[PDB]
Amino acid sequence: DLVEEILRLKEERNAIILAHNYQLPEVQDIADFIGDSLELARRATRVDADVIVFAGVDFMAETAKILNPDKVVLIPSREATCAMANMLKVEHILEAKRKYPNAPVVLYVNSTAEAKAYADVTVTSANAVEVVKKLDSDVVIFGPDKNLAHYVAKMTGKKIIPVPSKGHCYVHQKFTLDDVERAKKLHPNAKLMIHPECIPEVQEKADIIASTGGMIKRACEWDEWVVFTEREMVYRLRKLYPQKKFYPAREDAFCIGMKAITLKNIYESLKDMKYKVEVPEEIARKARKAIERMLEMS
Ligand SMILES: N/C(=C\C(=O)O)C(=O)O
Ligand code: SF4
Repeated sequence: DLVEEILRLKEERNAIILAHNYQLPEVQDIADFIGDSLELARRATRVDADVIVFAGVDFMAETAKILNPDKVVLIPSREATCAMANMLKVEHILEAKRKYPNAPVVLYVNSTAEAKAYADVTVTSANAVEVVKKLDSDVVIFGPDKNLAHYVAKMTGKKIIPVPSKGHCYVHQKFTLDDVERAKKLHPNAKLMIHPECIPEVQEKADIIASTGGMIKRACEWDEWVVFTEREMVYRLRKLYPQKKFYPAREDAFCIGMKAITLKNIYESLKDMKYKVEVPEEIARKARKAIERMLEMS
């Protein structure tokens, strides 16, 4: 009975479980808070727990550690990684920063703490449009996702410099126009939730374009949705709105890094206090300054 033992160990450790929307259904059923990365980290800043067990990928647990340095942030598996965030290196930021020294370095939250030390302001897939448009410069260095960069470039009108060149998410890259055509034929009455990390030609056929947190907010606008993101988001939406109907655009659209977290290693995470996520004091200083600047900009 892992559920019973995890709940006991969670109490004995004075811990709180934070799970991303892409986590397995069994993981979400035992989580205290569920949402996207920045929300989960921002919800922990008002909470007294000694330990944070972050059911998510590496950069998410890092962000929680930067915003909660007084807590022990545990990751159940060091293999829970984001393939897109690891594509962006500091050699890529310093390169574009040499040719555009007046362009601010805007980095997606899906990035390493080391990369955030060179960023002037972080952004999520929910506030990227307003933050970039509120910036003083017309040139913006944006990464690592080039598909989100295209969406921000199309909404703000400012020329976006994507960094790196081929930075993208392989999960949301799976969605093609044939998946859009297949959805409209299987569910003709359903609207289309499409994540901004999808390719632009898929974005332009969406009913709404929003992050997983935005999909939850704007789900009330219709009773039937086809979800173009990680498949485990469908379970999250079904638990929140049981009266509505949700369908995955692709069942094979799954994140290996997210699936590295199971109910077993969460139990072992609380038992052995592993694996601790630490961020250099140096790096957490500048990375937090970019996050707090994002929060001051909504
Ligand atoms: N972009 C989000 C998750 C991810 O990229 O893994 C989100 O929840 O908005
Ligand atoms: S889905 Fe794409 S972006 Fe979100 S975590 Fe898995 S890999 Fe990184």
